[PDB]
Amino acid sequence: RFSHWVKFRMEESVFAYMKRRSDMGLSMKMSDEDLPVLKSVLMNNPINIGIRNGGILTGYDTENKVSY
Amino acid sequence: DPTIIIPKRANIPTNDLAARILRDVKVELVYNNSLHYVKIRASVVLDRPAGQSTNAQTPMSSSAVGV
Repeated sequence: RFSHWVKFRMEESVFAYMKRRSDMGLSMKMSDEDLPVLKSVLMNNPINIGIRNGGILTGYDTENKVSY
Repeated sequence: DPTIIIPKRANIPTNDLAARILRDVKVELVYNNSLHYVKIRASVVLDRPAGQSTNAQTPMSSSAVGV
C-alpha cells in the first residue's frame, strides 16, 4: 500500500506544478536552470508528509555507516 | 522651451538704420492650464472582486500582422 501511495502522490504533485507553469504562459523548459526546481516540488508534497507521519525513516546507521 | 531670435546687422533694412528701429524680434511661450471639472467612475462590488487571468506574460504592445 505504501509503494502504491508513493506512486500516486508523486505523479499528481509534479503534474499539478507543470500545469501552473504552463497555464501562466511560462511553461517549463529543459534549460538546466529550471530542472533543479524539482528538488523542492518532490520534497514538498510526498516526501515530507511521509516523515511527519512516521512512514519514512531518517537518521544514521552505526554499523553500516550509511544515512537514511 | 521658450525661444528667442534677434536679427543681425546684415538683415536690418537701410531705412530702419536711418529711423533707428529694430523689429522682427520673436519670442515663444507655452501656457499652463488649470483644472476645472473632474469626473469619477466608482464601482461597488458585492460578492467577489473581479478575477484576472493567470497570464503572467508581459502584455504585447502591437499586433504582428500588419498587412
